[PDB]
Amino acid sequence: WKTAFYAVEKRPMFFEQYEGGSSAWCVKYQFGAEDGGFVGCCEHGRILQI
Amino acid sequence: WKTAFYAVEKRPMFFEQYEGGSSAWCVKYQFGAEDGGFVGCCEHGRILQI
Amino acid sequence: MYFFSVDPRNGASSCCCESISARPGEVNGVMVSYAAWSAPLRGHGLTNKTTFEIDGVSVTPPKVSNAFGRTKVGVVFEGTLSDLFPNPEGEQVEYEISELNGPSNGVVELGANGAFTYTPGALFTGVDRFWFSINGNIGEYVISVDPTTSELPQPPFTTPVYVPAARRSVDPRTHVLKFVLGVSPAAIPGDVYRLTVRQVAIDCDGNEFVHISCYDISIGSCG
Amino acid sequence: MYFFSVDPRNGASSCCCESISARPGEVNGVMVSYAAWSAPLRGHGLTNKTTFEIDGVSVTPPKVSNAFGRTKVGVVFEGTLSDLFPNPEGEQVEYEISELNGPSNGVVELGANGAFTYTPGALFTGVDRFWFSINGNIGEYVISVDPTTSELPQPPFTTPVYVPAARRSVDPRTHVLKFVLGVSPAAIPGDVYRLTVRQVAIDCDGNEFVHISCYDISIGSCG
Amino acid sequence: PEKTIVEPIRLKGRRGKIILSATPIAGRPVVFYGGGLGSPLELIPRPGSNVLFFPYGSPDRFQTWGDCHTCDVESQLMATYVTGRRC
Amino acid sequence: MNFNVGVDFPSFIAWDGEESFPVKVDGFNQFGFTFKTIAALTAATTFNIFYHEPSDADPCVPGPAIRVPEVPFCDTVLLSEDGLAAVTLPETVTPDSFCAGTVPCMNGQWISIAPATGSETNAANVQITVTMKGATR
Repeated sequence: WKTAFYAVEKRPMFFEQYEGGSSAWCVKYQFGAEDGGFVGCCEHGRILQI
Repeated sequence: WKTAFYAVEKRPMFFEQYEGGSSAWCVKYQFGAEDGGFVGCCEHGRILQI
Repeated sequence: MYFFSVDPRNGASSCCCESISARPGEVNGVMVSYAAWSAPLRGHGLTNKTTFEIDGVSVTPPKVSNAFGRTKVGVVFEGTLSDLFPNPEGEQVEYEISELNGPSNGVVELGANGAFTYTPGALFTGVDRFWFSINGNIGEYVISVDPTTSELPQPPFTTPVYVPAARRSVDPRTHVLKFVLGVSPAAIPGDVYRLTVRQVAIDCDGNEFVHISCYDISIGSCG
Repeated sequence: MYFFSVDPRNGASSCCCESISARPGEVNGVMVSYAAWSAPLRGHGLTNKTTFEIDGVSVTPPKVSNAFGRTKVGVVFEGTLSDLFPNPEGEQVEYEISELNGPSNGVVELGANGAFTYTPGALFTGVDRFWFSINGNIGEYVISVDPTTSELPQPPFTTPVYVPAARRSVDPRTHVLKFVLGVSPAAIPGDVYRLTVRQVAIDCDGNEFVHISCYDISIGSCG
Repeated sequence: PEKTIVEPIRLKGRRGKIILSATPIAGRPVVFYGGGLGSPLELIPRPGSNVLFFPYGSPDRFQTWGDCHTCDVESQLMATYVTGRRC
Repeated sequence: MNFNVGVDFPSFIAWDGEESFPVKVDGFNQFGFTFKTIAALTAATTFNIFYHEPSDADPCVPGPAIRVPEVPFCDTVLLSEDGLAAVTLPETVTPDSFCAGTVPCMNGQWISIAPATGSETNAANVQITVTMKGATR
């Protein structure tokens, strides 16, 4: 697995008070993160079926 | 009066800019407060009327 | 939105009144700019004491008559729709309830032959209208649901062309008058009405400067 | 996606209603921009109190008749197709089930002589329709699959031209009305229908400004 | 001839030069209103020309500090007069 | 050891399935509904919410029935096309389970529920009651 599939991480989770859309009586939060993944060489793995 | 009507206080007035809603022409403030009152034993107390 | 700049009465600058076109069913808004006449009369501007009057110069009296009924809250109301259309010739009657002008707080089950029932909405007390149409002739039927105690008054059977009770406003800072001009769905295309406007100014001390103008409403179909 | 900018009711700028071309089968979208009429009426924009009405000015009544059947879940349903084509003259009946307008949650196989079998998909209850074609003439055959418990009600036999139940919308920021316009597969080319729209704006205090317009939908084949 | 005009004015200059587009007749006081002026005010034009000098001393200023229905921007100043000739 | 939970959160009938009732909410400060069905429904039913005002003839009898406006918080996107609050019991609510809800802002002295048009023959199979909270006087 260390070479048959790679995980890509760009920006971890983050939270921030979304200034705008939030008033003096109601808060609007906004969270997010950015990441992806792909396969390495898929001649390194295998699968079992019926 | 010190036993006929009570006045409850929570927070004095507050003023805040409203970032968001200010469309670069119209700088906007909001203001707020919270308070209240009620009548306790309304036997102490009379009203003289025509 | 219509806009008329009034003549300033200086002895300077086909028919007399200005032209207002209308369509049966619309409710539009008019603006008048008294600035040219009120600005020289430097005082306290305009005052909300305008007066309207509507007269008919071509009517073509209505074929089908209007009617009125009553019912208590929650109770269904049945009635006839045939004794309102005296027909001169002998022909058939294709009664119809215009969907665009149905009731506003109930449902009407139009029977086959000038019969209908009116189920008022749950917990509703007021007046409710719907505009039938017999053989193309349009007339309104007013139903007043009462709150089960005594009664409500009898509403005044809205005219073909009307100006609502209080939706007028006059801006003393720019000398501009606004009002609403509504046209019943029972207006007949081709007919012409006349609206005369009496607007009052005021001097610094509290006297009056009256001003009268007129407008010719022409009921046209398709705008 | 048609786009009409409605007349602004300012006393300024062949037939009356604008035109809309439609093809049997399509389901298109329409935009209407009331900006020129409601923007000067400074209020709260539009409201979702619009009403539509569809009337026919040319129909060419259909040749084949429709039919409604009923069945429970899982149980195969059988029906004929020969008692639905009233032929005043004698002619052969080239039955055909269009692959495009087939059933949605089932499957039907056409017989050689006015026969067909609707075997619904397993574990499916609801209403399912499919459009047959008797000798070029098109109709519909509506079947309901009941969950074997009691019974199901009657569906309303979709009209040639319809506006869907609740897919309208409005954006008061730009004064735009959006609605959907769908044509049945049985609409006959060459006909013309008329669509009327009553849009109601609103002032600052909750009163109403009404506005009525019309559109001429002409059912034409090949766009 | 003898036309009457109501038109907005966009002030120009540190001395307040107003240019009218129609040359008021001869001696009829052209009247300025709106634009914060508490009351309409009249001024005589120079014969044949269309340049006026706005009195720097302003009569009134009906400002409206604090409002969120129009952001109390301003009502623009207009002017009203008659132009063209008589006969 | 159960308490006389009646006082300190009493409750009244607001829709017995055949006719509505106005319930007074002046003496209390917070309140809510508890829907409950008696038999399986056939489609989504919708009720309208109404508030009354003290009648001019007598201040202890409700006047006419006005309809309570609608208040969005932030998340609301549907907006119910009318700006007039209303509840809707969803389909597939088996008649051994209750559902609770209330309006975010009262106004007036009374509150009422009635079935909206279209769903007047299913509401005969539902029950709606109101329970209040602490008494202001």
